Amino acid sequence: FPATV
Amino acid sequence: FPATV
Amino acid sequence: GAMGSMERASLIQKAKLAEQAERYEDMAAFMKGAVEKGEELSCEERNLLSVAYKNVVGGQRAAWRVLSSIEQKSNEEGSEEKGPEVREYREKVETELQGVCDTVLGLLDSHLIKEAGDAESRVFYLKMKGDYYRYLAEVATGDDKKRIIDSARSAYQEAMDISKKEMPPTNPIRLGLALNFSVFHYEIANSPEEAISLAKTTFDEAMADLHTLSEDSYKDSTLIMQLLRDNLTLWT
Amino acid sequence: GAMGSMERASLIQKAKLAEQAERYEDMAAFMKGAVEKGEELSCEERNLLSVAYKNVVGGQRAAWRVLSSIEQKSNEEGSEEKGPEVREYREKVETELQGVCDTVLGLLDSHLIKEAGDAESRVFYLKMKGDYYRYLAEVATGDDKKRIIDSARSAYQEAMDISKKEMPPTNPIRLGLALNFSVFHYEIANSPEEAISLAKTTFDEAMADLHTLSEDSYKDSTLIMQLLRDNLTLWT
Ligand SMILES: N=C(N)c1cc(-c2cccc(NC(=O)C3(Oc4ccc(Cl)cc4)CCC(F)(F)CC3)c2)cs1
Ligand SMILES: N=C(N)c1cc(-c2cccc(NC(=O)C3(Oc4ccc(Cl)cc4)CCC(F)(F)CC3)c2)cs1
Repeated sequence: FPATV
Repeated sequence: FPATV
Repeated sequence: GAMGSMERASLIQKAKLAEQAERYEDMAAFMKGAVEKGEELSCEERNLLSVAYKNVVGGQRAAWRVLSSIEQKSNEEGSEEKGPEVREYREKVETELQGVCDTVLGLLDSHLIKEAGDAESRVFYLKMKGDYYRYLAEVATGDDKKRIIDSARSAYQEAMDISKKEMPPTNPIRLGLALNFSVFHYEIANSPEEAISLAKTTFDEAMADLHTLSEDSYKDSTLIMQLLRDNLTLWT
Repeated sequence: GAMGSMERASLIQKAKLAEQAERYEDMAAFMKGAVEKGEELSCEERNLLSVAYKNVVGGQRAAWRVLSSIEQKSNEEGSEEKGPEVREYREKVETELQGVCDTVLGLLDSHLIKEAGDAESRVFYLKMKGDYYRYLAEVATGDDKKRIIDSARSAYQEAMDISKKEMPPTNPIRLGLALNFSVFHYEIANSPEEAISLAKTTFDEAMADLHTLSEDSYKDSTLIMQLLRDNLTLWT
């Protein structure tokens, strides 16, 4: 999964 | 802490 | 609210204790109680709220993904019928996830966003609104899926418009918003080219503003810039 | 019980799904529902029950330890009074932990232990009874603390007596029981010499029986023997 913050 | 199972 | 009888300051104190204890469901309940006192949230308090619910919903999302994957395999050509249990339990987790998202969206709508006038608060809350509609979108399949997607897009877009007018390109909230809106484009909106363009432009505009920052601000901005780069590497 | 309307087999299936999803509170609720169907538990089912509650209470214990440590520091000479919040929240977590322990002990008493006749089931359940009284003992401070300790000791002792008569010294249940009873002696009963003696004797008697085992049984027994050695290294 891609990075989120 | 010591090991328990 | 079962937190109605506790002091606002005690709720904030206990949210910090719950964080230290990795009790994020408790942390979220304490911060929901604090929001429901009706006062605006300080910067620290906004981040306590976001950290708590991000951890709760993040665990739900991971569990949902495990169960959805098992469910898909049970439906491949060759699988032995195992009955309704995988679907039922995936549905149970999904309903609990939707409930957490609705709770957060409810706090933002009553009345955090409408009282948020400063860019740092308003952008922060509108980013959260985009994020929690995005999590609803991840599990949506019905007559409402397009509308949920458009609700996420609309919240992110309003946050983007404010952030570009009112914050420097290195502001960590602005950077994190762009990171997540880029992921929305890639994973939800079937717009990988938009996702890549947004991440790249965000990264390059931040790069050019790093010279204005202190060492501590530099550290924060470059950390999120590295996440933008990580995603671009995943996608290209 | 809110699981009263679900099939026993569906509860077991969903417990396994919850495990895969790392949803251990759900896993525990499903297995509580299964126990409450009134039938004895198979070997696999007993381990599903134990895994679920061990994970739930293990998280509670870790949180309690964090909060107790903060509370002790707030009470050292020099600390700024922060009010009742640390104590209150530690108490909240403690009460929830005690509730989980009471729930498990209740399942063992109604009626898992009384129907358990085979050594592998009876020793397994009596070990659990010792373990959950031990967790109650870790947080106990009142008129009941000695009695809680003696309840743990008594359950462990009955399990030990059966295990020495009915199981080989390499049996993983027998080994895990001895490991944990040794920790009880060291950490609860203020008997480090008993703890060390028990761990060493258990290890040496297992060593001498390894030659009887298949490769897969050898792997299981030596894994727990390594935990005995780890503790002995910690304590000497
Ligand atoms: N947890 C706690 N007890 C406390 C946390 C804080 C606090 C203090 C300052 C900043 C932040 N955080 C952020 O402004 C964001 O998160 C960041 C993530 C990574 C980096 Cl490198 C920098 C910021 C920016 C991106 C986002 F998506 F909008 C989410 C908010 C938090 C005080 S107390
Ligand atoms: N989780 C799941 N879905 C499933 C697990 C099983 C299953 C199957 C066989 C054995 C075990 N386990 C154990 O007999 C014990 O645990 C061990 C721990 C480490 C090792 Cl090396 C060997 C055993 C022994 C020590 C203890 F304390 F009594 C606790 C039970 C479980 C089937 S299904």
